[PDB]
Amino acid sequence: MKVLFLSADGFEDLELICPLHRIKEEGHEVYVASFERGKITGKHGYSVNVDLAFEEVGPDEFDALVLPGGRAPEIVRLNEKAIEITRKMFEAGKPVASICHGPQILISAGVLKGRKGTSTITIRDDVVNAGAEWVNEEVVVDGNWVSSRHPGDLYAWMREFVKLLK
Amino acid sequence: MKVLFLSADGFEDLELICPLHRIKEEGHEVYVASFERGKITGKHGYSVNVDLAFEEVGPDEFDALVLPGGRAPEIVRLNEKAIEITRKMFEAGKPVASICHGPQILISAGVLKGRKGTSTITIRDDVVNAGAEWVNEEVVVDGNWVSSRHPGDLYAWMREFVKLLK
Repeated sequence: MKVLFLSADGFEDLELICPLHRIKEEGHEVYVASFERGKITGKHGYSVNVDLAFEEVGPDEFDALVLPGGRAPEIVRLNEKAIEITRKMFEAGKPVASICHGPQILISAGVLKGRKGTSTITIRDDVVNAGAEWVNEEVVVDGNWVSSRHPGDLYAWMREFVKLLK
Repeated sequence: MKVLFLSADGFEDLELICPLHRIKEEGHEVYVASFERGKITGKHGYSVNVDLAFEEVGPDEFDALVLPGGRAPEIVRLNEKAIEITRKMFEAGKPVASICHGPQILISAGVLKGRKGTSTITIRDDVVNAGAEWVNEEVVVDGNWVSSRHPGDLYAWMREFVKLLK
């Protein structure tokens, strides 16, 4: 599969980089999209190469989607193409993994009504106002949506998400 | 398996944390050992809890060993118990994974003569002086010793190491 990651400066470093490696380890291809090609820098200073700008990504081009956290989702959610990609992939049933603030992008995509998941508790009320049930668990699997809260959940997040990537 | 990680302050954050989560994802138990219980802080500022002091670890207690990099190997290698643990486990044929500066601990354990592996190139000459053949590869498998160089190698390093945990 081809797995797309949406991020930007201020990403939570472990939440982007550890899944990039975990998913490539399985033999999938991984791609990072952001506002522009170049590099993006995480909260803790690691640099990651951006393969594609959002405008270059087709809403049907990739097979699965990963939404890391940090401060990046708060700006990614403003890009209309990023949220269009997210909406189309989520509504099509493609595997979508989110952690921490990642669901801000799903909120802006308008896809959470009647869904169930988790996030950092600091945006619980926003997830609930987007129409989802929020629960406090290390990982939630709601159909195609696999969600976790914070970096300490990474092992459980990827344990469940990699099952959807087969 | 119970998998032991030896580290200390100044560890390369991704080289400790991503494998901790990868191995826990498999359902294995993971343990971080260092000079003392408490927290250790990486070069990039992530904090990891130390489960055991080196003195609490039996040289035969764990099933596999991980030696992350950063500045931590340079101090771990001074601790007699850490070196004794590493020597016993490595000589017993138990899976040992190293990355970056990790092999400084193996050098000090006296176990590298006639072995083959990689590391950060900045310690190639010391690996050679310890009696090993040094090669520049994203991952090397020499019997029980799985070695890599830098964080960019994580996916390949773990792909090969997890095979030995099966």
